[PDB]
Amino acid sequence: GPLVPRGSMALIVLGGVAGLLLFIGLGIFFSVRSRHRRRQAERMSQIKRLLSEKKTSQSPHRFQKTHSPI
Repeated sequence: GPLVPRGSMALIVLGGVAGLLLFIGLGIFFSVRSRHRRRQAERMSQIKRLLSEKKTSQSPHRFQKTHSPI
């Protein structure tokens, strides 16, 4: 490329980035001031259950074999 900023190409991209940059910078900025208090969210209902159950929903996992006398 040249030592000067070539126009075109980036114009379309920039335009397609501008918006993105918005929602992006907005998506982050938003996820900073507060945790996630949207009317009635914060940490209720989702955490309730989370805690409601010490351990996750039981399931067949089994950690390999690892079981020998010697």
